[PDB]
Amino acid sequence: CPLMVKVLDAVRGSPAINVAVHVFRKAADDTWEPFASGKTSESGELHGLTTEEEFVEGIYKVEIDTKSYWKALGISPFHEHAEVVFTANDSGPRRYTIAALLSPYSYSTTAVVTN
Amino acid sequence: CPLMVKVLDAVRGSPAINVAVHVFRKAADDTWEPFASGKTSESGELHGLTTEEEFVEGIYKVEIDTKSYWKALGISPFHEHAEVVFTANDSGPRRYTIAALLSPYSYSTTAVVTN
Amino acid sequence: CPLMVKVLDAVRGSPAINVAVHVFRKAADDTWEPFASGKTSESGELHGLTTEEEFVEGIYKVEIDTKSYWKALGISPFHEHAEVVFTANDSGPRRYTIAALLSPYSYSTTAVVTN
Amino acid sequence: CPLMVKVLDAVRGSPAINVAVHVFRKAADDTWEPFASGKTSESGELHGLTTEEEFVEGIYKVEIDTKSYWKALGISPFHEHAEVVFTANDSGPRRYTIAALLSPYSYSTTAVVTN
Ligand SMILES: Oc1cccc(-c2nnc(S)o2)c1
Ligand SMILES: Oc1cccc(-c2nnc(S)o2)c1
Repeated sequence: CPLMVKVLDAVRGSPAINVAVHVFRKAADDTWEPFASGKTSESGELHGLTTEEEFVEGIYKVEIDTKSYWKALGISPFHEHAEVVFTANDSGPRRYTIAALLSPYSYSTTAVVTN
Repeated sequence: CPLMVKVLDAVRGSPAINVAVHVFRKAADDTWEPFASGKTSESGELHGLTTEEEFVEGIYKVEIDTKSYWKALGISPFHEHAEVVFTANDSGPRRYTIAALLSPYSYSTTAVVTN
Repeated sequence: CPLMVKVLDAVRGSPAINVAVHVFRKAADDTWEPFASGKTSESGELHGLTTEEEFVEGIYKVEIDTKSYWKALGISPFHEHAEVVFTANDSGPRRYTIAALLSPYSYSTTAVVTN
Repeated sequence: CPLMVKVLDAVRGSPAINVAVHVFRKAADDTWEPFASGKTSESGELHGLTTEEEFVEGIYKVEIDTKSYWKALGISPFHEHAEVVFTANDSGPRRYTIAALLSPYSYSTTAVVTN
């Protein structure tokens, strides 16, 4: 599992469950092509997006569908989605966890890059 | 001044000065088109992006060019940029401040929305 | 105005108004003694806490009364308060803004420190 | 394990390793008495602070020694420590994870309360 996404809810103090997440890779013509996707588990985690073989160096966009999450809880949100855009590069045996902490009008995102 | 962006540096505890910021508005054809751009001042603020006339209802994306910012300080950061996507003026005209707090592997963003 | 506190509400996307804030300074005997207090304004800011004369070198604690804030909005939050502890003016006099962004189970705090 | 602490470093994008953490419980005379302590692991986690039997309802303070962490990396920090103060209350079968995301001039803390 070289790329994992973890989302927390800062209003309810809990994992953010069932948040849709879409990942794109930037293509040579500069458009974003679908790469992988899923919904966060009861733990607020999404595992199994990709494999070491298919996660080559390149520029990726991870879109976390925050707006639908807040709307399924009855809470008016600000953002359409949270977006995390980064270049993945080999520089040894790396695992990438993209963490996001959500509030209706605010989010933070951090990358934890290990091994 | 219906749209303002403010950026702070979480490493230095200071405003993030001279940060490039590009705003796009989603077009009829589902495309991001250029809306406005500028650079943060010595206070870390960017004023004068638009006017209440121009700033109609729409889906906007504010792209904050964080990787260029960190690179110019000798830091190789995780993200290419911070992107903030939101529907604006859909409940009538409002005033929007988009704040971002930056660290090399992390950022947060909040919107303060007032009448 | 060498010490200012600013508080935003991450649920509403607005300044956090009427938030009580108590500042203490560590005494000779290792005790926290009262230094200054106030409430945030309609802008979410608290000005006029101290003067450059009074605001000497020292270890300060800024206690932001977040639980009272959330309770008055009908939210039962996690934290009793947000506490921000720091050494001040130890490199000579500076200007300190202590910002906090609040959610019911989460907060962030940053200091912006200028000459 | 009803109380767990997890700390991330937002400048290096990694767990914050070997951060000292002290937990206090508020006593009837209103002073903080030592309750539990440890240092975060290679995963940035601290497990085994307490047991269900000894973690009764009450007010607790978790102090994360951020200043020493930044000083062992060569980075001038703002805060003396990060403090998380909260009331623990039974309301079913609860586990408390206190998460903190550190930058030199800024931190966030969230509580994830599960089961
Ligand atoms: O900790 C934060 C998070 C978001 C915005 C701010 C902030 N904005 N202006 C000031 S001053 O501080 C501080
Ligand atoms: O206080 C925060 C803010 C953003 C992310 C987190 C976090 N906690 N665990 C992970 S993984 O990420 C904690």
